[PDB]
Amino acid sequence: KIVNIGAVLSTRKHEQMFREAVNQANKRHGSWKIQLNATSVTHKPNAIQMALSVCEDLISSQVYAILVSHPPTPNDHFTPTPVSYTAGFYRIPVLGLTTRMSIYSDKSIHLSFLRTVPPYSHQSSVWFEMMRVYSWNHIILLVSDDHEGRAAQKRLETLLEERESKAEKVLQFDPGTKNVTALLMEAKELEARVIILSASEDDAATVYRAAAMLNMTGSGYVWLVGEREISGNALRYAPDGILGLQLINGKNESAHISDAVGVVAQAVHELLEKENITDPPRGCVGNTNIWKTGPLFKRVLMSSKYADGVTGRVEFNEDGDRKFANYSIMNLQNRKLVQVGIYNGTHVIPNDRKIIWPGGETEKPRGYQMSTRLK
Amino acid sequence: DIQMTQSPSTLSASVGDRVTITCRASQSISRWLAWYQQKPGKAPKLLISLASDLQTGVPSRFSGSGSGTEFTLTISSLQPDDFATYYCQQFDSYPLTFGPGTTVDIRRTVAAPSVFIFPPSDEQLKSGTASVVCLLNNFYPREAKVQWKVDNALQSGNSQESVTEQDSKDSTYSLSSTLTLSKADYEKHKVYACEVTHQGLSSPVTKSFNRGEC
Amino acid sequence: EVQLVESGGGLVKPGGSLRLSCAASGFTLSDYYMSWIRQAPGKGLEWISYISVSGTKIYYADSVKGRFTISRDNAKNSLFLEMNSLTAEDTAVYYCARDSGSTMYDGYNWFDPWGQGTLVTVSPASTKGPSVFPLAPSGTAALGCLVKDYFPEPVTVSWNSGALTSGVHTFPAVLQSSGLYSLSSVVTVPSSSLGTQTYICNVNHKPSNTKVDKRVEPK
Amino acid sequence: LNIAVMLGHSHDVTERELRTLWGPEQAAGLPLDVNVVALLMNRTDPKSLITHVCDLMSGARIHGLVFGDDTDQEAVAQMLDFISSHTFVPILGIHGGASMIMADKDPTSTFFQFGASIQQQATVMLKIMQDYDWHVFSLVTTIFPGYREFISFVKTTVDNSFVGWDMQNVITLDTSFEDAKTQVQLKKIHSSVILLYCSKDEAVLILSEARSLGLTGYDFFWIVPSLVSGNTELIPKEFPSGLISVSYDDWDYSLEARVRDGIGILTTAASSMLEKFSYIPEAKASCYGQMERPEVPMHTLHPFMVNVTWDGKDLSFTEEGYQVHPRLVVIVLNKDREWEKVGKWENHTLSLRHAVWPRYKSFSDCEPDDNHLSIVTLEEAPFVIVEDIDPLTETCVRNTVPCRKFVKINNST
Ligand SMILES: *[C@@H]1O[C@H](CO)[C@@H](O[C@@H]2O[C@H](CO)[C@@H](O)[C@H](O)[C@H]2NC(C)=O)[C@H](O)[C@H]1NC(C)=O
Ligand SMILES: *[C@@H]1O[C@H](CO)[C@@H](O[C@@H]2O[C@H](CO)[C@@H](O)[C@H](O)[C@H]2NC(C)=O)[C@H](O)[C@H]1NC(C)=O
Ligand SMILES: *[C@@H]1O[C@H](CO)[C@@H](O)[C@H](O)[C@H]1NC(C)=O
Ligand SMILES: *[C@@H]1O[C@H](CO)[C@@H](O)[C@H](O)[C@H]1NC(C)=O
Repeated sequence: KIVNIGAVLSTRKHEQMFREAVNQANKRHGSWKIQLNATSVTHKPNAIQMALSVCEDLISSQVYAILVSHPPTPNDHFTPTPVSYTAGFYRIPVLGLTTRMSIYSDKSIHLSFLRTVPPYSHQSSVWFEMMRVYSWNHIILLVSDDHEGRAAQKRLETLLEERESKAEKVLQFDPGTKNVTALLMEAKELEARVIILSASEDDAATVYRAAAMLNMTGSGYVWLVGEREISGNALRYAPDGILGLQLINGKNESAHISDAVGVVAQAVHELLEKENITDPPRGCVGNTNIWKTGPLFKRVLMSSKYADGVTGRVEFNEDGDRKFANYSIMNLQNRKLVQVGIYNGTHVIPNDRKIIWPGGETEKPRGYQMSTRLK
Repeated sequence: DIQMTQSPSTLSASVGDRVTITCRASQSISRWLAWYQQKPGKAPKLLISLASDLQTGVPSRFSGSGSGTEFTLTISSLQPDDFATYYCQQFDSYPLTFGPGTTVDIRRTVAAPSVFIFPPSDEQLKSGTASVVCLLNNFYPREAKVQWKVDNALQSGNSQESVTEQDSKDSTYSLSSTLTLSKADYEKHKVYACEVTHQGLSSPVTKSFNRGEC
Repeated sequence: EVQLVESGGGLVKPGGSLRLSCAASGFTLSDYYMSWIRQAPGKGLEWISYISVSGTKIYYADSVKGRFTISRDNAKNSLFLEMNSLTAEDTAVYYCARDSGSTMYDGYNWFDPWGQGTLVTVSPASTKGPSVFPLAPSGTAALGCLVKDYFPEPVTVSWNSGALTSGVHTFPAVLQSSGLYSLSSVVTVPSSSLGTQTYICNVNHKPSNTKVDKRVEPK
Repeated sequence: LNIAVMLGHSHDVTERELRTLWGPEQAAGLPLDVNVVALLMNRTDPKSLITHVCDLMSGARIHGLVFGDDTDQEAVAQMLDFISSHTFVPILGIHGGASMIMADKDPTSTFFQFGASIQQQATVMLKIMQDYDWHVFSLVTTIFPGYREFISFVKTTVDNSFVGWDMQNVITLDTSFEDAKTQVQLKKIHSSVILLYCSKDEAVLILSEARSLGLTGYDFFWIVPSLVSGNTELIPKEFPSGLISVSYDDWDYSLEARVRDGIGILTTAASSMLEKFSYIPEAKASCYGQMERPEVPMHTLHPFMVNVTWDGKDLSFTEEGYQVHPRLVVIVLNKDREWEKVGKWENHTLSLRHAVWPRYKSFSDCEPDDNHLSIVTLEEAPFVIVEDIDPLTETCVRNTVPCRKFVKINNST
């Protein structure tokens, strides 16, 4: 009856907060005589050291679900990749509190991965919904030659093909480049006037600097950039009038930890009440057998519903990603981020604040412009 | 709590040289550490975040390294505006604690300390208070060992020390050690020795005064 | 400009109460987390209090837990800290700084920017006149004048009405356990100049409006 | 230089050492390969794997390794990719866990596999459909996340019409085992082979449902990718005898030959790196204490491994990671329920025939196959005209019908 729940948070403070949340869930709602146990380990600097420490300190402790977060350190990785891969040899589910990378969305790579935050795919979905509600039919899609950029491009193309719509062209971008002026000139030599860009912070800063000298910040150049492009040097070099996106409660790790603990407890209760549970391996060395109840626990977690969380309705997609998240449509006004609209899911409700556009124009621009230079 | 130890407490280097500052934590804090630069009479300013990320508006000469329990701050080229006190602060767990601090000084030459001891004045004695002051002048480095000896006996817990800031012209530090004793204690003792241990002296020099002619 | 201003500091007797006001300029106060950190003279920096954006998560240092109160006014863009049961060890330079847990992840503070700071002094005494005691000597001889039991800061000490500047080592003021400051000013002069040339030290204390000059002679 | 190799069974030490001796000596090998180190282990635990690989990294400087795991766990390849990314050692995937390729390696990694991805297996299946005159097909896939790429690739190939056979109507089905699906669309679009995109258990369930429905017999066939026939010795009774699968295995190759070509590729890459600027790069000190960021002062072997030639059997690699010319044989289940190698997609990226015409094997229940007949015909002149397939666009029949023929060279033979 004794259960243990592992976790990997950012050192002592978040570990203590996770333990407090575990105790609260033990003393609230479903409260049995022997509910579960709380274990945690800090993110080690070396990925190999982190992987071996997770192995030794969690599999030997009979963990059923392990919570892992991704601290956004720019210089270092500190990614959940080693922990996810170590848990992938078995079928122990993991929860990503703030894993914003789109790599984990594919289950071919990460066999058993879950998270409570839509990495970038639902961000592209919000882009599509905003372009639909604002009547945008001319999109210049700038996509980096990386896995997350390709995934975002594929999702946007699939969403556009739903209504039999297709962008004029999708410019490719290589990370770390500095000669993107040719790509920007190609974008300028197009009928479309709105640009959707998805890149890292340094790439966003570089393309902003390149486009500043090409008169790409004038009237009619609508920008629908994402979250990574309105922070750091990207925010510093971001042209005025950017309609950026910011995820509500996506940075507050404590709320995600509490939601993950609640969902894990509910899934454990459902699994125990459903059928028998196979005991987790005593150690992570010696036994190569795959967990038989691993896929069942994954299905229970994915189908689990948590309406008492801080984000209201909490549910998982077929890829183990948060569905119907709260996105805030941010706007840049006088080099300051001004929140305008909130994305509650399949609905966009702008507030009374007026959305400004690049070039200082007050009226809403349009992507429909006739070149009148038909070659 | 988390205890951070910075060694050395003070150091001296010339302009253009590379300065290494070592920060060591009691426990493992991964990479959660920050560096601040504090001028005398001025609030500290952040330099390095996450122990490796350079802050905006900060010269590129500053660069940190290390993770876990040991951290290192490296300056590619020392400059006159870089001479200040540096604190390594961790944000691993509450409460947030700061290190003792490391001050960068100027290396010129080894200076022999000027040890002087002055007996208390009679106008001070008639006021019911007695204080013995030992003078240290022109000593490099500022680090030194000072102890009070009364009647060939160690004295502790009743000493106050004041150290001046590095001089602009000759960069000679000055340290004043004050020993507080009551009138009965001052009049019941005949020997008051001030011993100073410093790198400028091969052996400690003990100079004292005898009651009756001082 | 993103700057912070500390106001409301001063001299408070032990057991009293004081309020500090932190002014936020160049940014919106509701978009960042604030924290008060004090720096004891001759010691390191110690973080004291933390206030969240929502205003419901408040944490105090264990050393000063239950004695301080921190409040914020987002509309006024000002930060107010209430101090109670002030003691001698509470005498420190208080700084209010901006955290970074909003833009960055939770727990990331690396406090920046820092305001100019204010000085808070706790001492039972209100104002006491300085007392000057010459340092009689026992190729240069050390001569100086000792100022003891003076309050409050500052005190101007000069030799020969400012004529004698070279060799003067004015030690920083030191606060005693009785709340009375003290400092020394020693000047190095050649041994030949002793006796033949008169030495006079000008000690002036602005708060007490008292000027004391003490003769210096070899002994 | 000091390459390593690991196995799980079969050849332990002596055969591997003999092959590693014979490999470099067969040609004028510029790099001075001092020796190799061979290991053996049954279990493949992630911690045990990490410790063994780090020990091989410390001693003998690693300089690349060959993995020969025996367990059929796909996470072994993921662990190998992670290790190669975070300690900068080139690793080649061979039979076992590292054989199957389904992940997209990060650019910082130096991990390669000898398996075949979905893209190339799809091309082989489409070549099989080109053969036997199969033009109309339907897509049946599960909710498996690793098949959206398969659906996209099939759709793009359907959109490709400048060459190849005329793509007929295609319907994609992706749902659970209820709602009376499949048979809704499999009425006029399923006349020829139906493609299944499920896992082992999912494919077993789908084929059981098809057996319970009207999707079995001498009629329309089934073609499945490699992972459906993951185990060549485990054939569930639910699998129809007419099933067709494409998966390279040890029918034509062996662990000895695979490790031989792997060490040959590694030696050629090392030679190219050594002859490029100055020398062959060395590995790091160890796998611990890397406080600094994982920089790469040396040059990766990716530019030196994209084009490699070794004794006419060259095994090049693409930017993504999979080899340009995999074996990727096609196997059709037999009436006695065994996987028989009929065809080979190795000859200049072209499929084979194995001299086996599409003999209609009896399905789960035998039926009277009085529907295909047999029509012997002779080419006289005005009534029958025999022509070869035009190597242009369709490369198949346009108005005529598929035919057969024989050849004669020597009267005695
Ligand atoms: C329940 O979890 C606790 C975690 O505190 C386990 O106690 C030990 O805790 C220390 C840290 O304080 C770990 O380093 C040890 O590894 C923990 N023990 C073990 C055996 O792992 C406690 O053992 C756990 N109990 C069960 C039944 O799992
Ligand atoms: C972050 O989310 C939490 C929900 O888990 C919010 O609630 C606070 O949670 C902390 C510990 O996680 C408690 O100490 C506070 O008392 C909680 N406050 C309230 C009002 O419930 C928290 O407010 C959120 N923080 C931010 C900055 O959004
Ligand atoms: C590429 O060359 C330089 C940088 O290498 C850049 O400034 C320039 O704009 C680029 N060329 C063109 C045609 O834009
Ligand atoms: C916002 O979206 C949620 C779905 O996440 C929905 O339940 C709610 O009704 C929506 N609100 C409005 C005002 O449309």
